Amino acid sequence: DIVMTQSPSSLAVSAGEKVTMSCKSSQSLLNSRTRKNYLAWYQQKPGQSPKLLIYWASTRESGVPDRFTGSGSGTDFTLTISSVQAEDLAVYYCKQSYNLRTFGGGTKLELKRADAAPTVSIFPPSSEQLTSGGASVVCFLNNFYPKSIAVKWKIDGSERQNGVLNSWTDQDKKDSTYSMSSTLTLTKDEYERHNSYTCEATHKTSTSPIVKSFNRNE
Amino acid sequence: EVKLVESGGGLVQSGGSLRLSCATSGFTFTDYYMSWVRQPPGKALEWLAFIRNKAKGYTTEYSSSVKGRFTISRDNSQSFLYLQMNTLRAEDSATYYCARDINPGSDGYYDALDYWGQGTSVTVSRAKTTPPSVYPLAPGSMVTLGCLVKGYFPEPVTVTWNSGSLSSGVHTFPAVLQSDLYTLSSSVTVPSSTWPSETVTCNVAHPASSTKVDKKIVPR
Ligand SMILES: C=CCO[C@]1(C(=O)O)C[C@@H](O[C@]2(C(=O)O)C[C@@H](O)[C@@H](O)[C@@H]([C@H](O)CO[C@]3(C(=O)O)C[C@@H](O)[C@@H](O)[C@@H]([C@H](O)CO)O3)O2)[C@@H](O)[C@@H]([C@H](O)CO)O1
Ligand SMILES: [Mg+2]
Ligand SMILES: [Mg+2]
Ligand SMILES: [Zn+2]
Repeated sequence: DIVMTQSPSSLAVSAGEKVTMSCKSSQSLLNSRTRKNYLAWYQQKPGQSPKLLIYWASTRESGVPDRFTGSGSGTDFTLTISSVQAEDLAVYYCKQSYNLRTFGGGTKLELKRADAAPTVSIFPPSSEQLTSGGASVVCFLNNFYPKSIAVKWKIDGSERQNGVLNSWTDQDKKDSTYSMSSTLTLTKDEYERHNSYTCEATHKTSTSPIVKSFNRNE
Repeated sequence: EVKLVESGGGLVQSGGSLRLSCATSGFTFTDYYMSWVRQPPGKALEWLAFIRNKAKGYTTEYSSSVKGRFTISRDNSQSFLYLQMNTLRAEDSATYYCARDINPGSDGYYDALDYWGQGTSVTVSRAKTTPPSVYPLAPGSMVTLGCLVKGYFPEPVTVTWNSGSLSSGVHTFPAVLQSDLYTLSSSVTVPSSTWPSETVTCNVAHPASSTKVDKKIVPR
């Protein structure tokens, strides 16, 4: 049993700043004979497979930028990123290979950027869905920051909480924003009883709700 | 070029069995140890097993989490790596990666998993396989469109736009499970001068049901 732990679990840093993350093993990973620490770092960006960054604790894989530096020895190791770039958003794992292989729990690196208001789009149910008796109403909330946001659905002016399913994207690797999708699912029967459908977004970038709506007679 | 391709993932009932494969090329297979690593949705990587190279007699090792339950093997004539999985449980639901491991007999030896496949997804569940319904999202300078991929099981589905030719300005939202069915959506933002004058189509695949859909987004 070699236990691996990492710190912090997550953090956020502005582009251009320094990032420091830590890795500990429950026993030394140092082969004193060969003077090698059996400790590697892997980078996993959203929806991608892990990628080898560092091995033997401090050797950069070919093609890895020099802003990434691994250090430490024995039981304590550090991955440092000087001048973080937007594209560096990812989970970083450390892994011992002194005794079989064990990964740490990972450190989630996110990027701080200026606040940005969400761009809100609403979409009525498709006729192809309606034909089968369902009615889903969709609102996209794109390219906002910070991640904290609330969406309220209203039907004929009254809030509807049941039947809503929300999903957030991982941070955008280009512009460091977030996006969210909110889908309200009704039956066709219920959908046809009302006229006005509205999604209201609450975000720190606006004192008033950010609202999109439609009526069933357009 | 080093290539690793996993296959064989899918839906399997609790207590059932499944065998994953990993096709390799671009290197001398028998010179290398090979590992399997898994990752449940939203969780950390977990190393599972390796099999050593020819020099070491192709011996195997396992994490305690799977030893006695999973069997790693290789076929050196067709350069495949396999993982036989038995008595599967919900905790075994995850994406499984094969990764090229070490060759300590090499002058260029270093200790790491240097190449990884795209991964193959496994879901351990008694729920039935259900194909997605795919619905267009069209509005009632720039214009945002989308596709709603609703009511499928199991994960995953893939979504592209215009066969991958539209990639920037695309957001595909992580699937959400509700009542044993997944739903996800994808938005795409393009110049208004290009839609609907140019065609915008979402391409959706659901491997578990062999579903392939093309849904053209039309004004309406
Ligand atoms: C004389 C060479 C020692 O290492 C090798 C070799 O170069 O042929 C490889 C070595 O590899 C593996 C293995 O289990 O196959 C995988 C590799 O990634 C590492 O995990 C190493 C371990 O670090 C080896 O640790 C041990 C060992 O089990 O041999 C035990 C440790 O407690 C310590 O004693 C080290 C020792 O400090 C090494 O000098 O050895 O393992 C492995 O295949 C060994 C082989 O066991 C040697 O008989 O050969
Ligand atoms: Mg009502
Ligand atoms: Mg965007
Ligand atoms: Zn052994």
